Amino acid sequence: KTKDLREKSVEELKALLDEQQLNQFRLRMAKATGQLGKSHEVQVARKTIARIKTLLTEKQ
Amino acid sequence: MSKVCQVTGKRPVVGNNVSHANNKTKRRFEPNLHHHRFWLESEKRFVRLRLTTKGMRIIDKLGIEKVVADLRAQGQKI
Amino acid sequence: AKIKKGDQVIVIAGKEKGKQGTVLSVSEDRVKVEGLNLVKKHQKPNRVTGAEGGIVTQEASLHISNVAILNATTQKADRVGYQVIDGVKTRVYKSTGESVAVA
Amino acid sequence: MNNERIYQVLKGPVFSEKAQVLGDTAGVQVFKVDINATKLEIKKAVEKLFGVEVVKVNTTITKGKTKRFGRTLGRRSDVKKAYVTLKAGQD
Amino acid sequence: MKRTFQPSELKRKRVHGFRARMATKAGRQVLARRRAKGRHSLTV
RNA sequence: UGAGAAGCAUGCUGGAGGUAUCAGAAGUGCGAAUGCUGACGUGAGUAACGACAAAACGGGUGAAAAACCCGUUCGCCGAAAGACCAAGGGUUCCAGUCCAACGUUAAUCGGGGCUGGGUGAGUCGACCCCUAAGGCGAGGCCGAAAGGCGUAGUCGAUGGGA
RNA sequence: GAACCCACUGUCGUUGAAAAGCCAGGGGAUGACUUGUGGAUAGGGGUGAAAGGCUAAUCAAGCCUGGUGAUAGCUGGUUCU
RNA sequence: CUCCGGGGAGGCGGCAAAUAUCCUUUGAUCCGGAGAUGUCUGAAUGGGGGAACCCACCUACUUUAAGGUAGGUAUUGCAACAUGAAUACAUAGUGUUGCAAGGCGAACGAGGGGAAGUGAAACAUCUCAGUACCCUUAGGAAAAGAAAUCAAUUGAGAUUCCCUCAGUAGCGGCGAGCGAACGGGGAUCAGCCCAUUAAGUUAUGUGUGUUUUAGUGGAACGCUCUGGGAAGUGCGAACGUAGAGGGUGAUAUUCCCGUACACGAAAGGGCACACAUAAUGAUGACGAGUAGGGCGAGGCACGUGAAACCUUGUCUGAAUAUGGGGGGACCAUCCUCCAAGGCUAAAUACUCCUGACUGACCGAUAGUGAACCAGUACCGUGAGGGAAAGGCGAAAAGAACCCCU
Ligand SMILES: NCCC[C@H](N)CC(=O)NCCC[C@H](N)CC(=O)NCCC[C@H](N)CC(=O)N[C@@H]1[C@H](O)[C@@H](OC(N)=O)[C@@H](CO)O[C@H]1NC1=N[C@@H]2C(=O)NC[C@@H](O)[C@H]2N1
Repeated sequence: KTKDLREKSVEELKALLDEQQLNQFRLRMAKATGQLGKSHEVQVARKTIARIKTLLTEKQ
Repeated sequence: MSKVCQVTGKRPVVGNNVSHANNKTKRRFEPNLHHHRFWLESEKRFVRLRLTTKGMRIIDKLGIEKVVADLRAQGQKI
Repeated sequence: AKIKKGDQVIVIAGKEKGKQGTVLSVSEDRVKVEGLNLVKKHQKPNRVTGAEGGIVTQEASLHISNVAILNATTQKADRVGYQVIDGVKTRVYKSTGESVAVA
Repeated sequence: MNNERIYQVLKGPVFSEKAQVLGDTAGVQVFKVDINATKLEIKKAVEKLFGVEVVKVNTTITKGKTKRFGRTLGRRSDVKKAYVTLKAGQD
Repeated sequence: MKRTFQPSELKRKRVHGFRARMATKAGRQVLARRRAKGRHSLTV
């Protein structure tokens, strides 16, 4: 999804990063409680945060 | 920070004591070092140097100002 | 040469020599062919998942050098070469030169 | 105290008899937290991400166990636990 | 009866510790030898 | 079979290498060196089972109970064989489960194996402020080099500070 | 005269419970006393109310690594026909 | 994690199977190049400290509470600027900014110090030996180097390395031992300057050539017998610029990976040559406290010897081209060179590491201490010492189920 990410602005990317970090926390809590059956969700959130930070470094 | 002549660079050197039975033991030869104050007229002050008597003879032959300039050129604080 | 998952091969070495079938998987230099090289596995019951055990028959892998691609036209073992027909690399039978039938 | 650190402070709830009794009787939440988290950070994270009021936080660190598995020895990491007391009846 | 080893962690570290070894050139040579030999633990 | 170091044939085991002849090169031959490494004997089912404070019975569980649990008796310590702190150790703490090895016997028991829990501080201690002995030490003095000593300082509790 | 610090006598122990002890007696016990913590002195050196004592179960010259495969007119051993 | 290139059907690293969620022809896993991120300790550099910890200060932005983000704050040396005592001018001292250095690591190089065991059948001169070891400091090499050199028909012609000369001439309690040179044959070859200043070297940029970091294609075998299995037997066939090697159920040129050969690069790196600009060479202009001498030592194969020559701790001390040094005491004559100022490639020394290939080298008590989770377990306060331990089967097809316990 890096091609879709690259078509956005720095300010949009920072909001996306905040949303993804909150979502990662929620996924971690759900897994810890045991309500989550899909761990690829947390893997995708982790990789998405990494991609957003890479794109921010590239764009700034 | 050593026994080194500021003018000539002389320093202790190693050698042997040789007895009448030709036993050899290590020794050192030390330079005739001492401190001496020299009037520097261009700078209106005494400069204190650690030097040998041979360095004193060199200063006698060449003048204090030339020797001081040479030491400064070699990079000494005089 | 190359042998892929969907191909139709014939066994040229081992106890299954002469038999033919469709390959199920390729991994490293071992290949599994449907219905060939069967072993009997004595399976103990799996306590957590129930699954009362028994003697089951499954396939065992053969070395890839022991199978040959089957030529549909001649029903004979053949070798695989490469040719750039038009602008794409394709597999071809060495004996005849025609392209390899797709699964 | 920024959002990135707030989202990292808390790790998960603790499931045990002591934690369950504390929650059922005294209204206390037991959390696993970052080894470097402070009491102020834990309080801010809890109030932000759960919308409750915190009166005080108690923390404790349990050193990891060294155990032999197979022929090789190993050690588990240290765990820090937070006992978060909530105001009146909440959560 | 009293034996020779009477442990004290502070004395152990101040006599044989990393900074004690680094404080002198001979201690640094000790560290170099242990690194060259490949010791898993350099100091006490 | 030959005078010998040895050779040849073949039964059984074993499951993939071996090698004529003639030359060529040697980590080329072991019984001893109180030789070196590993394995196994004799002594011999012999000595010993680690404070001479001491045990007895009923019931339980268990494949099995002198040693575990419950109960009823007996005995020993009580300026320590009781209760704490520092140092030192590091999970030995608690619960469930197991008994091969560990426990100088057996063990259902354990400081043993496995699994899961457990250490909550403004007031206790440390950290922190302060310094002793002593250590290090900008410049500095001294020394072939490495280095020695030392000023201003800076550390250092076994002591002072809610 | 207890604690505490010592070690004069005897039995036992000597492949010990212990590479210096137990037991029964014994000496000092407000002093040149005993003791915790942390420091200083390093090998022909230190320290010693002095025994060549002690300096990590090692002391008429500690331990470790190098010179080093020291040298040994001495002892032992030296392999099939 | 991103981009560029390769590749084309599987993949989510190993012990280590299974399991789930899954990813992937809208091109995954994987391979090469270039970027992004990169906690704490450690030269460790904001202060401290028992390494991986404790405590800070100053700017700018941000927040309302008790915080966050980014940057700066070590020492020494040099340069510039500012400030500034005794003390009048100054100097010392102080501060800021900029630049540089420190630490680690095989061997080889250069320099500063420097043993004893041993041999002499004892031992002191001597030997061991400028060895072991300690210390300082470079480079891809270093050092040396262009005659104040040898030679002795008046000839050679800068350094360095190899073979001879030769165990010769000599030195030596004339013992034990130490041990040249001249000349000849080779390797490599190269000279250039002292103030308008050379050869050369180092940087940056440009151009050209080559090399290197992924990869693609790559020939040709059937029947029969034994056998669990054929690559082995028997009978015929094909390729070869490919019969190197490895694997496949026993021994394969023709089954697989490969081999000979022919191709291949977005992007990056190395080297060589040519120009451009810097900078260096290069504080030095023919060499005075120098040559020589007295005293004490050291180096020369050369131990004070008939002892020349080189270095100097101490005391002295010229002439200066009608001049000076050497030719092994010394004198005369002849011959030869020009010290007291510099730079310079190759032939030479080595292997921590990278790629390819090789062995009348070892095959688990061998070969590295270590084929295996080894500098580990274990021992020691510490420096330090230091092991043992490889093999089911082609494939787990690793023994469902029954019986004793
Ligand atoms: N920091 C140092 C302090 C120095 C101090 N001031 C002492 C001093 O000033 N000078 C010391 C001498 C230094 C010299 N280099 C030593 C030397 O060269 N010896 C030579 C030894 C030769 C040989 N190996 C043994 C030998 O034959 N020996 C003899 C003799 O046995 C000895 O008698 C003793 N020995 O008992 C002495 C008579 O007494 O004569 C010796 N023979 C000789 N002696 C003379 C001499 O020296 N020169 C001139 C000539 O005459 C020499 N021949």
